[PDB]
Formats: sequence, C-alpha cells, structure tokens
Amino acid sequence: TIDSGVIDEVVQFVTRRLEQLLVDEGINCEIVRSVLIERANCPYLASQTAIEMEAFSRTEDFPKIVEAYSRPTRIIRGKEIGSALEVDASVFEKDEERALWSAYLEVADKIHPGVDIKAFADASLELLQPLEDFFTNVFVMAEDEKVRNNRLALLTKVASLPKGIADLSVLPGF
Amino acid sequence: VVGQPRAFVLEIGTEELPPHDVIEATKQLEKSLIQILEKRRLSHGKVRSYGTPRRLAVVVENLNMKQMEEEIELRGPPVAKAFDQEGRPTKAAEGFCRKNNVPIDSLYRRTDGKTEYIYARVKESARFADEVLTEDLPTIISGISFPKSMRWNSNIVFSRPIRWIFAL
RNA sequence: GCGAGCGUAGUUCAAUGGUAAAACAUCUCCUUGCCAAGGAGAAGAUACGGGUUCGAUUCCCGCCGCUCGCCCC
Repeated sequence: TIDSGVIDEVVQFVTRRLEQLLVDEGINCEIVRSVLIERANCPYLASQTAIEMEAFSRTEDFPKIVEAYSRPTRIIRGKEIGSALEVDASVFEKDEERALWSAYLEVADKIHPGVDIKAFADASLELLQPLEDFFTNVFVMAEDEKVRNNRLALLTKVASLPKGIADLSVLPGF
Repeated sequence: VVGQPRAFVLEIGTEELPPHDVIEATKQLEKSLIQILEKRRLSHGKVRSYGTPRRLAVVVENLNMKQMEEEIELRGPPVAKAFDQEGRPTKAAEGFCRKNNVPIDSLYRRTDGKTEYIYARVKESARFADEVLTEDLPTIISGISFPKSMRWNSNIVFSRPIRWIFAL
C-alpha cells in the first residue's frame, strides 16, 4: 500500500521535468512557469498552449490585458468577508456596476475550463472599458457592510475568470 | 636585448590517454593559456592546439621577447581623507607615497563620484618575457582536471603518467 | 572522522588593500478616497574571533553553519 503523498510527489517531479523540456526550445521561463501551475495535467495541452501564448504575447496588446485582468486581483487579498455571498439585483448601486456585471455575464459564456487561448483575449478585450469607470466611480472603500461584501464578491468573480486557462502572477508585465 | 617575436611550442608527452580525455585536455589547456599571456600583457599571434594519445601540444606564433612598458594611473584614498583643509597632507598621502615610491607633487585631482579622487602615475616593471613563463607554466600545466586520475611517483594528480616535457 | 566549495540588506546581486553600489520587498509621503499607474525620500548588510599594515568583503590563522565527494552503507 502506498500513501497519497507519493503520487503528488511523482506528479510534481514530472511537472518539473516538463518545465525543463519546455525551456529547451527557446520558450521564456516566466511563461511556462505560469502556464504549468494550472495546465500540468495533460502534457500535450501544456506544450501546445505555452508554445502559442508566447507567440501571442507580441501583439502589443498583451500588457494591456495583463494590467487590467489582475488590477482587481491585488485588492482581493486581505479581507475575505465578501466570500460569504454572491451578487444580486436588489442592493446594487448606480448603473456603472450594473453595466460591469452585465459585461461580465456576457463574457463568462465564452470562457469555460475547456477553452483554449485563441479567443481568450479577443473576448476579454470588451470587459476592459467598464473596469476603469467602475474603479474610478464606485468608491469600493468599505463604508457599508452589505455593499462592501457584494462589491467584493463581484470583483472576485470578475478576477477569477482565468482560473482554468493561465495565471498572471509569474507574468513579466506585472 | 630586444629581438623579434618567435614561435613558442609546449608539449606534454604522456603515455596513452583515453579517447574521451584528449578532447577535454586540449581545450582546457589552450583556453586557459590564451588568458595568462593577456594577464601578463603579452602579445601573441595565431594560437592553435593539437592532440594525440601521447601528447597535448600547443603552438603560439609571434610571441614577443619583451613586455609592454607602459604607465598606469592608480586609485588612492579619497581626496578629502588624504588631504586636510590646511597644513601638510595627512598620513594617508605619505603612506601612499612611500608604498609606491612616488613624489608628493605627482598627485593630481580628477573629478569622479562624490569625493573626486587622488591619482598617481606608476610604472609596470617590464620583464624579459621568459622569467614570466618560467614562473607561470607550473600553474597552467597543473590547472588541468580530469574525471579520474592517479599518481606514479609523487602526490601530483593527472590522468596518466607524464614522461617528458618539451617547452621551447 | 577525512577533502573541496562556500557565507554581503528580508530575497536576488556589484567591486577592489581604503570614505560600501543597484533592483525588489517595507515604510513616509505629493495625484481625487481604497489596489493598479507617475514622483520624492527614508530605513536596511559584509556568519563569528584574532593577527599585520596608516587602513582588508580582499592577506594569514582559528571557529560557526551550509552544500558535495570520500568514510560508513
């Protein structure tokens, strides 16, 4: 009988060897290091995603998406009171947050864990514009507990979209 | 007396070496030799190395008989520390002068950083380009390393016994 | 036991017998308020002890702990 730690150790070892293999054909270390923390299950999928995301990263629009998607992520860390509930259409504030929520609902249809990255940025580009207006005109400072929790939950679910495709922490643009 | 640059041949005649050590040794020797003469400001020409199961030769062509006698500017203490507001220069200036055997008037000020500097000109002591090799070769030869080694009559580590040395 | 390599801000790293440098993280602040984005500053270090020299992160020695062979296996 073998405990459940050995299988995780073997998976980690194979992932570390896959990273070494993928950095042998000129792929940037910070790109595979970000892809492999989430796409480490199927090696062929990882090899066909990390060989393509680097090529896409030269579209001159990649830093724009990198800055926008996780600008919300750096506020999530800290208070976790907003994780108790989800969004609703009763205590919602002025139409800025409603428009952002509508855009999020529209874009979430095309993003599923089984999607690739070809249409990822092409679908995420439409979400960027309301984000600036939101962060400049909602005052997400926690003054009322209910509105603070609702806004935190909405922001977390907005920032959680790439969960299943790639991570934006080991990203050089950051 | 000065002459003309002539060839320089170094051969380390050993016994039979493994086929996967001649390649390593003939590179470890030449790469580390084209560096020492640059450290000792020597002027060489076309350097090439040859290997054979019984010898590791290196030929350096047009090697001069003298060194480049040129002057170099040192870098002493900060000017503020070594020179006071009034009076004679402090102990650092005299220590520098007695260390490099240079007159006090030879010091000049050049502007760099926060404290500008104190600077002096000194010689380089050009030798005869043969004593340098005499004192340096026992290190360049012994700097070679192998995955496996042995000894034959001393505590010297090498892949196979060395039977003659031809350095001309 | 027996050899080597080592040790610098919290992390990663610069240099040579002489007033210790840079990123990042932290903090203090100037933008309309919280993260992103432009600016200024602050604090932050030579594992430890001795020797010589006017003066060693640098030269010598002792010790601390780490890493690798050998010993054991």
